[PDB]
Amino acid sequence: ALENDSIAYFDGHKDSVFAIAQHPLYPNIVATGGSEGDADDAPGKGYVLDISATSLNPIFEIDGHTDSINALTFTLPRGDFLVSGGMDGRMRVYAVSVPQNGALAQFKFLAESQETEEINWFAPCPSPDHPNTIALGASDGSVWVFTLDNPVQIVQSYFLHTGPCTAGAWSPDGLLLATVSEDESLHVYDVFGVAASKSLVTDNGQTVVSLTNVDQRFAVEGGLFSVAVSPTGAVVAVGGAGGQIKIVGLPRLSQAGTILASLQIQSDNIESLAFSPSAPILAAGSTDGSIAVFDTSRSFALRRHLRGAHAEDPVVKVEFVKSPPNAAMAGWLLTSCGMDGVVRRWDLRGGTAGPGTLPHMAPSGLVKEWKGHRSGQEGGGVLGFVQGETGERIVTVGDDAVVLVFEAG
Repeated sequence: ALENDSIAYFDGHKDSVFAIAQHPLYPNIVATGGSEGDADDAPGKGYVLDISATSLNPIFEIDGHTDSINALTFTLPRGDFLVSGGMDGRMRVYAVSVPQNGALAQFKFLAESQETEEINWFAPCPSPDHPNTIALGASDGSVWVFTLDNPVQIVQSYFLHTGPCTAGAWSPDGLLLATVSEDESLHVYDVFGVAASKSLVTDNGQTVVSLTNVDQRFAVEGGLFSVAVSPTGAVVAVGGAGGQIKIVGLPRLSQAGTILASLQIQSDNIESLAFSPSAPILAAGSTDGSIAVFDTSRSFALRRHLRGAHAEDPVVKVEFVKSPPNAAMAGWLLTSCGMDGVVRRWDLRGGTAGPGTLPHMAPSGLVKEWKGHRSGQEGGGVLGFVQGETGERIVTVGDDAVVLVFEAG
């Protein structure tokens, strides 16, 4: 008799659902992908759902993965493609057509490739200058940038990390790509060569910032697991073992590699980092169950330490609502999910603020929670979510092989 706040669900996955992606123009279109079983020959499987529809029927199926789907993304700016990335290293590219008569979206397979042996993440490039460009990071530490137009061309392939590449994030202008590794390194790639023409690259010609375990003010023993770039592109934050966060300077493209701040409020891996798009704050989710919030214009002074945000289960993902219905809350509303099987939303306006960081206004500031997934101890936990522009509909993917739809309103 678990509480269940879902307004819809999808139970077509046979095992853990690792990945979710939302169409950038049509938030009702969502793709989910994961594992079909734990037997070592179990294949991967993906679905596309239309959430405008209690038990959802998919409008498309992603087949061809011989191992778990680890990553999914629609391309920016308009979702012309859908890409899936597997534990098998397979990258499958689909053309996406969304008829203007309101009929079902169509998906056509274009090509499969296998540049790496295992894909850890995708990130679409936000540059308006380079549409339909995507980056991925792999288990061999390599980072690949592709452009889709054989629709696939290679923009770059990087081999600087020596251990698994755990996360990547683009700068807002989409000219820089920051990636981190278990081997404790951070590299920020000059993907389209702009920084090099301005004489802003390191001696390896490829990055604007390269920091490794030999850099003593930087090295995070145990590795890095998360990365985020500030809305101005001025700094990158990296999160790692033992609750450590490092703030590093980026060059202005329109100084670099300096450690501007080191943070260690939390006690275990920083798995998720997010800069607020419009408030001077940085949120960090930890494996220890807490979320911490820092004031970016006050040397990252601590604003609030939300202990037990997800009890003592890992905080898996934090993400700011881009355009909440209450415009006064823009930049201050945070959504999080955890291995406790719960999704939560937080009002971050409170805490210890200071000059320039006041709003024009179990832990505090909880606005709402959504239950339905099993908890981690019962084979559940929320592995990811999307929430569109307004945060009014939340779609989750769970370790318990379920996809749930929640509503905020």
